Amino acid sequence: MLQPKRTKFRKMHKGRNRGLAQGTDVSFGSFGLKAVGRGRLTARQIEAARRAMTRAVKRQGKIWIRVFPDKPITEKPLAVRMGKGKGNVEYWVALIQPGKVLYEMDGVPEELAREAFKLAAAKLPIKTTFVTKTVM
Amino acid sequence: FTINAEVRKEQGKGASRRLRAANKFPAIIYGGKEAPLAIELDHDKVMNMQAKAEFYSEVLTIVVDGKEIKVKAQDVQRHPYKPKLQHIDFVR
Amino acid sequence: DKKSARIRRATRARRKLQELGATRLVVHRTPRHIYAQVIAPNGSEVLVAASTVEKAIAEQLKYTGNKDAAAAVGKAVAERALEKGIKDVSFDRSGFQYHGRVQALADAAREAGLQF
Amino acid sequence: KTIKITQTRSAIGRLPKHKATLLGLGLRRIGHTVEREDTPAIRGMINAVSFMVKVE
Amino acid sequence: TRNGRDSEAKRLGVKRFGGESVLAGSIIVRQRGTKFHAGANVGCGRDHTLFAKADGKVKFEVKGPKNRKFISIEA
RNA sequence: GUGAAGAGGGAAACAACCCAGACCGCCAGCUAAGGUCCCAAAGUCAUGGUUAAGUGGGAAACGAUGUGGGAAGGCCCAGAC
RNA sequence: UCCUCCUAAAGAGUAACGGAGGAGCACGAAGGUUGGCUAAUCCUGGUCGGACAUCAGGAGGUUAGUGCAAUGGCAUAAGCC
RNA sequence: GCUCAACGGAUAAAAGGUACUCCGGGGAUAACAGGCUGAUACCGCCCAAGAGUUCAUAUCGACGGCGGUGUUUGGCACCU
RNA sequence: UGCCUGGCGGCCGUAGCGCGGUGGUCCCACCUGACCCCAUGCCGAACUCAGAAGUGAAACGCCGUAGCGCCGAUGGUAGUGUGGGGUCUCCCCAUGCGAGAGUAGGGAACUGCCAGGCAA
Ligand SMILES: [Mg+2]
Ligand SMILES: [Mg+2]
Ligand SMILES: [Mg+2]
Ligand SMILES: [Mg+2]
Ligand SMILES: [Mg+2]
Ligand SMILES: [Mg+2]
Ligand SMILES: [Mg+2]
Ligand SMILES: [Mg+2]
Ligand SMILES: [Mg+2]
Ligand SMILES: [Mg+2]
Ligand SMILES: [Mg+2]
Ligand SMILES: [Mg+2]
Ligand SMILES: [Mg+2]
Ligand SMILES: [Mg+2]
Ligand SMILES: [Mg+2]
Ligand SMILES: [Mg+2]
Ligand SMILES: [Mg+2]
Ligand SMILES: [Mg+2]
Ligand SMILES: [Mg+2]
Ligand SMILES: [Mg+2]
Ligand SMILES: [Mg+2]
Ligand SMILES: [Mg+2]
Ligand SMILES: [Mg+2]
Ligand SMILES: [Mg+2]
Ligand SMILES: [Mg+2]
Ligand SMILES: [Mg+2]
Ligand SMILES: [Mg+2]
Ligand SMILES: [Mg+2]
Ligand SMILES: [Mg+2]
Ligand SMILES: [Mg+2]
Ligand SMILES: [Mg+2]
Ligand SMILES: [Mg+2]
Ligand SMILES: [Mg+2]
Ligand SMILES: [Mg+2]
Ligand SMILES: [Mg+2]
Ligand SMILES: [Mg+2]
Ligand SMILES: [Mg+2]
Ligand SMILES: [Mg+2]
Ligand SMILES: [Mg+2]
Ligand SMILES: [Mg+2]
Ligand SMILES: [Mg+2]
Ligand SMILES: [Mg+2]
Ligand SMILES: [Mg+2]
Ligand SMILES: [Mg+2]
Ligand SMILES: [Mg+2]
Ligand SMILES: [Mg+2]
Ligand SMILES: [Mg+2]
Ligand SMILES: [Mg+2]
Ligand SMILES: [Mg+2]
Ligand SMILES: [Mg+2]
Ligand SMILES: [Mg+2]
Ligand SMILES: [Mg+2]
Ligand SMILES: [Mg+2]
Ligand SMILES: [Mg+2]
Ligand SMILES: [Mg+2]
Ligand SMILES: [Mg+2]
Ligand SMILES: [Mg+2]
Ligand SMILES: [Mg+2]
Ligand SMILES: [Mg+2]
Ligand SMILES: [Mg+2]
Ligand SMILES: [Mg+2]
Ligand SMILES: [Mg+2]
Ligand SMILES: [Mg+2]
Ligand SMILES: [Mg+2]
Ligand SMILES: [Mg+2]
Ligand SMILES: [Mg+2]
Ligand SMILES: [Mg+2]
Ligand SMILES: [Mg+2]
Ligand SMILES: [Mg+2]
Ligand SMILES: [Mg+2]
Ligand SMILES: [Mg+2]
Ligand SMILES: [Mg+2]
Ligand SMILES: [Mg+2]
Ligand SMILES: [Mg+2]
Ligand SMILES: [Mg+2]
Ligand SMILES: [Mg+2]
Ligand SMILES: [Mg+2]
Ligand SMILES: [Mg+2]
Ligand SMILES: [Mg+2]
Ligand SMILES: [Mg+2]
Ligand SMILES: [Mg+2]
Ligand SMILES: [Mg+2]
Ligand SMILES: [Mg+2]
Repeated sequence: MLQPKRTKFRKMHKGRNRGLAQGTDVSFGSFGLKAVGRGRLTARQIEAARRAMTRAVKRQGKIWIRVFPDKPITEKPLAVRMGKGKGNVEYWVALIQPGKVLYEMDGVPEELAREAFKLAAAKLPIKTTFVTKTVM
Repeated sequence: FTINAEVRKEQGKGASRRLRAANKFPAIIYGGKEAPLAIELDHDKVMNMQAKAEFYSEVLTIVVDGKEIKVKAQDVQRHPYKPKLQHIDFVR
Repeated sequence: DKKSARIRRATRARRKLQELGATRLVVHRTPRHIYAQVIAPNGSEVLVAASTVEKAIAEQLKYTGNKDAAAAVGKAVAERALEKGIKDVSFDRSGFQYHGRVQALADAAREAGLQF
Repeated sequence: KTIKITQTRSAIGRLPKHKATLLGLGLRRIGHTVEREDTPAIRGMINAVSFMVKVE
Repeated sequence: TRNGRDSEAKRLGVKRFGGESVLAGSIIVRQRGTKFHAGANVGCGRDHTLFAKADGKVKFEVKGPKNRKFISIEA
């Protein structure tokens, strides 16, 4: 499960996931899964979607993960009142704006890429789409 | 590879949106010792034109006010998630 | 490099002295020759300047790089300074340790009449 | 050189600046056809509260 | 909780801005380190407080090698 | 900003939402928000379209020769589907 | 109780049993002023001596240092003699 | 000359019990119930790595996702 | 008047780096010694003094180069003041403002006050 190997601070502010994405161009691989919808992906969802792709495309091909969590989400325990401290860190999320390339794929047919990316797309909460590396 | 395009008169955020929501999109031509030229053109042509790999390499002749200006597509702005162009920079 | 080390050695005196708004007497020493110049409080224009490089002073003395030669400049600056109407000045030693030639220039500048 | 301004909306659920600007134009109530000398200032004041005034 | 402490705020900043006429002694900038520097007719106290040495208008300048912000006064 | 400390019209009813600030009277007219087939004041008003679910008149991932617009891309008189 | 940063929405100010750290001193030189100086960390060579003690040159240039937490600041050096 | 550090310092000098209790008040503040919410709970559904002699979807369903309900555990303290 | 040097500024990277050349007539640099003035917490290395055999090596100045750093439009994009609107965690519209990054390109500075030397 993906997680930052040591951080500056343990507990981060909530913030607001706003604006458009930056990692929009398909940089490394041939194909890729772009996020249409806005949201935030947990460390478990990314790993769950990666396994769905990696198992669909077999040993062959090459996969990237453009997203990484680096935002610790706090969760307050059950049967606990308000206040008396910020809650403990449970899981890590990557905030996803619209137009964010999540995964990229290379060394496979354009058919099998889409069929593999659907299985991953089904794991994720965000609404996604297939994209190809357009040259400039 | 013969794009046809009108000259822009209103330019900014407000005009560009009204334009972009009318099956067109703004672009610009520039290069050499001459001044730059702001250029309004149709979306559905240039969307179909970019599918070919020659578009981002070969020379294009843009028709403006009768005059055909020879240019190459230097830079381009994709719409974040929807498959559509926002803007193109034509180097001379 | 020595030059750049000597420039930063002086800078404090210069930056302190330009703040006060005083007429500074800059002195540049060299193995051969010694220079001197009274500069206006704005810091750009020169009012009086003299050196051993000048033939007016060089023709008299034997060598142009010692105490007795520096003295002769020290007189020549201060003698002119009084003709222009300068009197109250400051002494910018300019990163050169106040001991030999510059001291002989300064003492000769005091003994001539220039007030500092 | 004058211009006839007319207040066409209420000054209730508005900003203190917008309540002030109307006091600077001289508009007291809705439907008050006040006339002011045209300068770059008064046009600034009209442009500030354009939503609730009308020019003649 | 472990934490929950904070110091009282120090009221530091540019008190008199550029163009404001100030009296001989008036504080121009309260700050910690020399973020601005003391130019013409402006002092710099032990607290690095930039104060007016003479009567006149405050003038902010951008000068020197480091490109540093200086504060000057002009009569 | 509004209520508190502000009534009046609208949002069915609804301190704070939208409109607007009640000095008093009149069986006068023009407008705001919001409306105009009947309860209930005022368009079964005019032009060109869309919806066939009573959608309008609660809701997601995801599902499907539902149905309209477009802009393209695969084949013909050697007669493809 | 006092100090530092964020929260604090580009002047100041601004809460919560919000998020992280410190202080209850130290110093007759660690003050004054004058006159000087330049760092980290590597590279290569060199007795014991090795990754690292001390030396030489070269590389980098403030990653250093600042009596003490953090902030802002300092080569004119507030740094070290 | 004061960890008067409860640090604008009530005295120089001060800890507990009450189910034997009592008065003044509060729904400004809890316990029952109602309300608002739905993390949790229960009930669905979406994708399909595997099991099932072979064969994902008879019966199942990992790794993940999205809803409903107000039956649980809670949060808030709006009524009393 | 131009060509070159030296000191003192303004301007602070279009002004700074690396690489390629070049100058010693005077100037500047190293250089030549150390009763002395002074000096090293050892050392004339530094600072200092007394000099004129040498050289332009190093350092410094000047000219040429885009390898970098640096500057940088136009257009678009994000953001946002005000009045609205929505399918309201997020957007959108009218109107005003309008980045950053990136792109074309620009680009090895630019000036003042005295002094000295050479062609006048
Ligand atoms: Mg925040
Ligand atoms: Mg972001
Ligand atoms: Mg309990
Ligand atoms: Mg504009
Ligand atoms: Mg706008
Ligand atoms: Mg020397
Ligand atoms: Mg009021
Ligand atoms: Mg606790
Ligand atoms: Mg408190
Ligand atoms: Mg505070
Ligand atoms: Mg603070
Ligand atoms: Mg603060
Ligand atoms: Mg003082
Ligand atoms: Mg409002
Ligand atoms: Mg009311
Ligand atoms: Mg009402
Ligand atoms: Mg009503
Ligand atoms: Mg309604
Ligand atoms: Mg309504
Ligand atoms: Mg209602
Ligand atoms: Mg209704
Ligand atoms: Mg009613
Ligand atoms: Mg209501
Ligand atoms: Mg009234
Ligand atoms: Mg009417
Ligand atoms: Mg209406
Ligand atoms: Mg009614
Ligand atoms: Mg009726
Ligand atoms: Mg509707
Ligand atoms: Mg579907
Ligand atoms: Mg269909
Ligand atoms: Mg207090
Ligand atoms: Mg702040
Ligand atoms: Mg603010
Ligand atoms: Mg502030
Ligand atoms: Mg408060
Ligand atoms: Mg607090
Ligand atoms: Mg503490
Ligand atoms: Mg100290
Ligand atoms: Mg010193
Ligand atoms: Mg440091
Ligand atoms: Mg520190
Ligand atoms: Mg000091
Ligand atoms: Mg000191
Ligand atoms: Mg006592
Ligand atoms: Mg106490
Ligand atoms: Mg107390
Ligand atoms: Mg007590
Ligand atoms: Mg107290
Ligand atoms: Mg007390
Ligand atoms: Mg007491
Ligand atoms: Mg009892
Ligand atoms: Mg009793
Ligand atoms: Mg009793
Ligand atoms: Mg009782
Ligand atoms: Mg209550
Ligand atoms: Mg209370
Ligand atoms: Mg209970
Ligand atoms: Mg209860
Ligand atoms: Mg509910
Ligand atoms: Mg099943
Ligand atoms: Mg089971
Ligand atoms: Mg299970
Ligand atoms: Mg409350
Ligand atoms: Mg009741
Ligand atoms: Mg270098
Ligand atoms: Mg020597
Ligand atoms: Mg050379
Ligand atoms: Mg140079
Ligand atoms: Mg030349
Ligand atoms: Mg040149
Ligand atoms: Mg720039
Ligand atoms: Mg720019
Ligand atoms: Mg622009
Ligand atoms: Mg608004
Ligand atoms: Mg709004
Ligand atoms: Mg409307
Ligand atoms: Mg609808
Ligand atoms: Mg809203
Ligand atoms: Mg970008
Ligand atoms: Mg050039
Ligand atoms: Mg350059
Ligand atoms: Mg150069």
